[PDB]
Amino acid sequence: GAFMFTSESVGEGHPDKICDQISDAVLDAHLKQDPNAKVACETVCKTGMVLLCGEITSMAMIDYQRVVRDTIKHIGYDDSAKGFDFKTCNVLVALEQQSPEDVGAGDQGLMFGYATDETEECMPLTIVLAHKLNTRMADLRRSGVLPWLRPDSKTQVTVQYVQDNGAVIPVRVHTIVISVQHNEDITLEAMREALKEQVIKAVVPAKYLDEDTIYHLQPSGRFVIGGPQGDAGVTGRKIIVDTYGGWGAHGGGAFSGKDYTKVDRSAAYAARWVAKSLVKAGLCRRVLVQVSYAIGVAEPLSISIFTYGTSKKTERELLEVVNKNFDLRPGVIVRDLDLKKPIYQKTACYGHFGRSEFPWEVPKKLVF
Amino acid sequence: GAFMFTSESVGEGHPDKICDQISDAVLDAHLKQDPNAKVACETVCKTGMVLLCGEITSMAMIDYQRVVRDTIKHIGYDDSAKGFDFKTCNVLVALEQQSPEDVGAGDQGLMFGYATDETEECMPLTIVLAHKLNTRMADLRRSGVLPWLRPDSKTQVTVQYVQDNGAVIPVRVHTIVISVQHNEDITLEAMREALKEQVIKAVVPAKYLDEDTIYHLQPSGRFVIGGPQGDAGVTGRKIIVDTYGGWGAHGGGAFSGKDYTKVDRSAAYAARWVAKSLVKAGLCRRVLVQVSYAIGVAEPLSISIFTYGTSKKTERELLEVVNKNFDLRPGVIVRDLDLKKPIYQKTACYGHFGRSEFPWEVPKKLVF
Amino acid sequence: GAFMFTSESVGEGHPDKICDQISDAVLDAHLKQDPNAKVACETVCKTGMVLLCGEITSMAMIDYQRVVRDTIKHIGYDDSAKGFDFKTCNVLVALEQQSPEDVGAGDQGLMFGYATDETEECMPLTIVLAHKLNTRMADLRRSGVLPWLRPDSKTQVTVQYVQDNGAVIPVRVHTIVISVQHNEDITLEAMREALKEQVIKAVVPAKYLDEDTIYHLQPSGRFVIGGPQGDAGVTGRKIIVDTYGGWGAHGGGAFSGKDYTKVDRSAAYAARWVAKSLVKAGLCRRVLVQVSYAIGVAEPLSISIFTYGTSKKTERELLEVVNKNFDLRPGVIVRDLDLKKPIYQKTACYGHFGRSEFPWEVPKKLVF
Amino acid sequence: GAFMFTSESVGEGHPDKICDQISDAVLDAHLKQDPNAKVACETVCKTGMVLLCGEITSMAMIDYQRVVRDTIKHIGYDDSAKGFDFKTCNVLVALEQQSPEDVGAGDQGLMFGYATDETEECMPLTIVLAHKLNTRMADLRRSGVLPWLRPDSKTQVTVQYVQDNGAVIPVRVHTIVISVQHNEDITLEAMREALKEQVIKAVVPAKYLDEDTIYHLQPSGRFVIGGPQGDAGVTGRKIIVDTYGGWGAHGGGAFSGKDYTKVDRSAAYAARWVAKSLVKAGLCRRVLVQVSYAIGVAEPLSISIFTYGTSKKTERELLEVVNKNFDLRPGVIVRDLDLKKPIYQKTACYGHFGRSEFPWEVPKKLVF
Ligand SMILES: Nc1ncnc2c1ncn2[C@@H]1O[C@H](COP(=O)(O)OP(=O)(O)OP(=O)(O)O)[C@@H](O)[C@H]1O
Ligand SMILES: Nc1ncnc2c1ncn2[C@@H]1O[C@H](COP(=O)(O)OP(=O)(O)OP(=O)(O)O)[C@@H](O)[C@H]1O
Ligand code: MET
Ligand code: MET
Ligand SMILES: [K+]
Ligand SMILES: [K+]
Ligand SMILES: [K+]
Ligand SMILES: [K+]
Ligand SMILES: [Mg+2]
Ligand SMILES: [Mg+2]
Ligand SMILES: [Mg+2]
Ligand SMILES: [Mg+2]
Ligand SMILES: [Mg+2]
Ligand SMILES: [Mg+2]
Repeated sequence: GAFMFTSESVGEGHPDKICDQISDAVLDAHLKQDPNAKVACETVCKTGMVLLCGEITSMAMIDYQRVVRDTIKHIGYDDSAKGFDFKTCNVLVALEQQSPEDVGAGDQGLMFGYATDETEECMPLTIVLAHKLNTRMADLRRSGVLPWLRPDSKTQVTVQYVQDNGAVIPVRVHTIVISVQHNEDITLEAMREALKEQVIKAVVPAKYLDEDTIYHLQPSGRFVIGGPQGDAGVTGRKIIVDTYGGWGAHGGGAFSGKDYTKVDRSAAYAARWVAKSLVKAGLCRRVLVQVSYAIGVAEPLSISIFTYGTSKKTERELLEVVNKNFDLRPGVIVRDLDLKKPIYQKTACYGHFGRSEFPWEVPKKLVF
Repeated sequence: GAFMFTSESVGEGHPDKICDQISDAVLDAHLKQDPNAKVACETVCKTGMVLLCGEITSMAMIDYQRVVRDTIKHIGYDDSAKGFDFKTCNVLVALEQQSPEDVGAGDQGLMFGYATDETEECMPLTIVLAHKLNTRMADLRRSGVLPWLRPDSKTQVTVQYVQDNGAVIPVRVHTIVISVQHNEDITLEAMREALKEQVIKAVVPAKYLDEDTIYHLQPSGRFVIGGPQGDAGVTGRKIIVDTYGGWGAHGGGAFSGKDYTKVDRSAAYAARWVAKSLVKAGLCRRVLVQVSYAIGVAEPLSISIFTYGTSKKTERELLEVVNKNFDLRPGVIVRDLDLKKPIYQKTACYGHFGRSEFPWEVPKKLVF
Repeated sequence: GAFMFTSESVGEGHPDKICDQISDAVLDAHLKQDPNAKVACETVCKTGMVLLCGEITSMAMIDYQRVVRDTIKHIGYDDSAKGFDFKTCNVLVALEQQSPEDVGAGDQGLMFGYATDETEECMPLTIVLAHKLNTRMADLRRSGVLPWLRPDSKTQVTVQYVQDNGAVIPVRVHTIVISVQHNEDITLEAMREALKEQVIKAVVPAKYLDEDTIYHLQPSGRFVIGGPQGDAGVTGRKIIVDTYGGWGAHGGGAFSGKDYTKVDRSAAYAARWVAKSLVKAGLCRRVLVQVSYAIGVAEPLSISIFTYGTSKKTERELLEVVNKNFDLRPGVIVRDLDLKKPIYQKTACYGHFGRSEFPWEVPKKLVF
Repeated sequence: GAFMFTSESVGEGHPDKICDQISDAVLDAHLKQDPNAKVACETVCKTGMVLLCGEITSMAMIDYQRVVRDTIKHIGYDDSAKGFDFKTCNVLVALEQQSPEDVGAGDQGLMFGYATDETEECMPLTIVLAHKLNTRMADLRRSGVLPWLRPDSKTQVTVQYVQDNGAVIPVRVHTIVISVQHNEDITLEAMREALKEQVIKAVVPAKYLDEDTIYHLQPSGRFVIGGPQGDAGVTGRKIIVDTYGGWGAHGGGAFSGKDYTKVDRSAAYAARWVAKSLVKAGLCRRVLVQVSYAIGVAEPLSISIFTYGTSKKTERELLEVVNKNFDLRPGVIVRDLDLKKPIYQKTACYGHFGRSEFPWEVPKKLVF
């Protein structure tokens, strides 16, 4: 039942993603000394100018200059011409820091969860490839293979699909668009060649690459001193690339900069968890689990499972499977998923869902 | 086939929405003197401090201090204690301004469109009510009826649904959460009373209000000097409340601050247009139209119509209906929808979809 | 030998003076936990926006948000309309903080010292009155006597003089100009009356007030919401009001924000010390002691005493008196004057010279 | 009657001087299109971040981005590593601009004027050399002779003097300290050599250079990426280097950023004018003319001439000479000195007094 889809992703150098990382870096820096630290911060950046804002109630001694500059360094901004230098950029800290199981969900909410068997990650091929494409570029950048490669990049992958008496089966990569920052001493012809052979063909399964597959490598020509500027960088502005690439559903809640007590993050992770567990357990080929919460109440206020006719069990058979295998209460979520651990920075880029190294990405057994 | 859903919305005073409005205000200010003005700007705010960033190629003389301060005034920030005063706030303008039908879509893209017959607006009841709830508060604020009401507010509406051999029929409002800024001389008991009788019951259809409907009015107590700080307001960070409240699909593209030449805005409007037209023409009760574009190409690169079994015509009968009634090329979109007109500021709050006063909200005939 | 002179001073609310205080407040906050803390910081402010910049090598835990906001509170900025509220203003900290007798003067330098017997403070009458005028207003403000009085103020005092076979004898106050911020509920007539009776006549010696003395109280009319804005506030920009009101000599070195290791502060204090000691010891009625240093060298590189023919001893009689009573080496200065003590904030306003509560203002014995 | 003196100066790259220039650049940009433009602005900078503040009532169309960036370019900040790049730095404009002979002096004031015959410029040798030292470095920088030389520099000159039955005769240059920013590819040994032979010895008269003269060239080692940060540059913070290097007297008034209607600038210029005219006319070898003004009154409120016994005429013979040759009223000053002309930027660096190219530096005839 043919249709096509497109998804995107951005590198660690993207203005918005730098803020997402810095914000989560500050979250990590607190969890390491106080796992109960209340973090609520965000970052704004604009050409060698980083503004750290936020309200964080914690009891740990942190050098914000150090955590911000170290994060910028990690990203690859050490030289001037790159559009950012951790040693010279302005780090204005306007941060306010205080000191002092059946909890109860804060703020009325509605979190979504999604999973599909089109890839081993249980994530849309389009977004998976989009992320992996950026990931590979960072590898070649940090390894030395492609020393002209710079931190800021953007990726878009559009794949042609076809339904199947249930749902979504990828057929081939229709077109790929990739833009990456770079050094001056490297020709546009050499860049486009390396992007096709060393990055695209080194991550995209042969089955999907075609003789007609369209490539748009460095479409706008050069992107040298571009760097993280883009008029300004902000936290929580890359909401769709952090999730399913426009495939599931999204209420609008941002992750980065918020601790484990905010249902926007925790519950979203939990919903992904059960979604991935369901398909992994063969109970369905594609699911959209919807978990609702009521302010004050701990136990979820109605969870809905949305298979697209890919399950044999039948919604409200699968719900009991979830109700017998999962305890989606806020407090239990953080305990079961180990959400007091400082893994948030690595979650701030290349997507929150998909990578198996995260607790919520490890499928639960599911006793049926 | 019961399930519940929740959606939210924010008032004109919300930090993020202030930036969305200011950014669009600058867009309007340019279109009035140069309908071909290229606008690409964004705003950042934090307690009496507004930063205007952006690259705009236009040929019009604009007083940015005036357009920013006037917008803050319109919102209702004229006094000190409110958290913003257009006469005293810092307006730092870092804006860069230059001077000099079958066009061709910029940037590979994938826009979504959605519409449902559960309301006359052809929008989800949950988000419609959420918007109207905030709208009413602004009315009572500007009329004088509720003079304690201040600009910043947040609304959440969760409605219980039930499918119907096709899709989505609202049953009742399960719970409503509303928070609004306010003056000091007004008791929490009087506020909660006015919110229930004068705002909620004055906008929510009797059919949906219940004896069990849960109300959470000013849950966190007092919201006095809670003016636009919310730890830095930003443009394009309220992506879901500007669209369908998490009901359709969203690629992640922001509207505010971008002119009519960016497919992220125009094409999204166009997709909503055809979606609304389809249901209005009786061709379906709920649609998710998906329009894809290819960088360089003008004519859309595959449009998909997604009814949920609510149409009798059958997808790929409805597609020809769309292909015979619509010309979704970028240039034609702006011409047909009159996208060179300065209506963007009023679009920057209370949702981009739903209100009939916008071109894309006027259903096309559809000759079948 | 008649001539006239004018001097000025500003209140604790003056934008520049707020920065001078905040900068010294941060210096005090470090000395209390590490008397060897290396402080080099400055502040910038602009309508509810404070920027703390600087490089300080210390080993003490300081809450910059607390030291900045507490300083703004002390000044009297607690309400909105005053142009500053310590609870709501933006405190952007871009501060960089590290951790780890015959020393030797840093930076080639030339410090000046001045003293005259026209007042018990051994300071020019014009500047003394200018300072005391602002001091009194702060008292009436903090006591409650004049509750309409606000933090920001400016004072100018012009006195008619006459030489005397040696130098400078004040005759009468020619004119007085005073401007002070204020609350709305207070008439311009009542303000000008209180300024003349309760502040001017309560500080200016009867001998100097005349029937012709000109008064300019609140010349520019109102100064309500003025507050610390004045387009921006800066540290080290009120160099002359911090010293002798334009009577001695000034190389241009700023005090506030610099620790005791900078000869600009320490040596300037030392030079004032010897100047005051000389006149107090009857060795002269007016002196301008000039102390020069050489980078690397500890012992002063030539000290010059400049009496205006008011001494009977004779320059190079008085120099030996200084060389036998004083050891102006940097390290000795800080030890003798107790410059590791946190008294710098109170030094940041109303003048560095004149007030006896400071070590350098206590005359040394002088054995001749 | 031996004594020594020291003075300093800074290059066009010094943070404070950049702001002084930018502020005056904005003043020039207005005078060219509206000679009656009311300008009152100031600048703040910090590592690729320039903030333009101010209130200017004018009727001219100015591109502040252009005037700020052009000024930074002129200074020599075009590359990244230099600590500033006019093409990439953040120019935040928070400027507010409106549109619409016997005048009368604004604000009670007291301006000083000074002149000495120790040099042809009628300025202290110490400050003259200090300025010329920086000037020469800019020449070698812009010519190409010393291509490693960068914009930011600081100079200090200490000369040994001796009185002479009247006053001040320079004997020799005791020591010279000069620090200048530089490129990486240049040894500290080569820099110090070029500073002594090509800059110092090319500007300092043979008569003053000695075999004992002490040189401190690049004392602190390397000054590479030391571009304009210096922990925030500011306008009006280099008050003494803009005048007499600590030789005359200074009330504290800043020049840069203020138009010709502010007595702080105009009257100060006028006072220098008469001082220079007096010595040039042989009426004295050293003068300190003091001109006082009264708010509202046009005609100066008492002018005092202070010779140090170097005049044969006798104070109150010279006063009539001034009263018969000069009309120091504000309005007349601007007319006679042509103060509506855009020459203020070149006045913003290397000193306001001394250079003959300025109106106030052209001695008036003086008919006696
Ligand atoms: N000077 C400008 N002219 C036109 N568009 C601009 C300009 N500056 C920024 N933009 C923006 O870029 C968006 C569309 O194109 P594009 O996606 O190529 O930008 P980017 O710089 O690549 O952004 P990102 O990393 O999110 O893609 C628009 O929404 C528009 O606001
Ligand atoms: N809008 C403006 N028009 C004219 N002058 C201004 C304006 N804004 C600020 N000023 C400044 O004030 C100076 C002269 O007058 P005045 O001393 O009354 O200012 P203030 O606001 O009182 O300053 P301070 O506290 O140092 O006196 C000038 O140098 C000028 O730069
Ligand atoms: C040649 S423009 C490329 C810039 C890139 N879109 C960015 O993220 O800023
Ligand atoms: C009526 S204007 C007075 C303001 C005052 N000069 C200040 O310091 O800002
Ligand atoms: K945007
Ligand atoms: K968002
Ligand atoms: K100034
Ligand atoms: K100064
Ligand atoms: Mg980008
Ligand atoms: Mg591009
Ligand atoms: Mg994007
Ligand atoms: Mg002031
Ligand atoms: Mg005034
Ligand atoms: Mg002043």
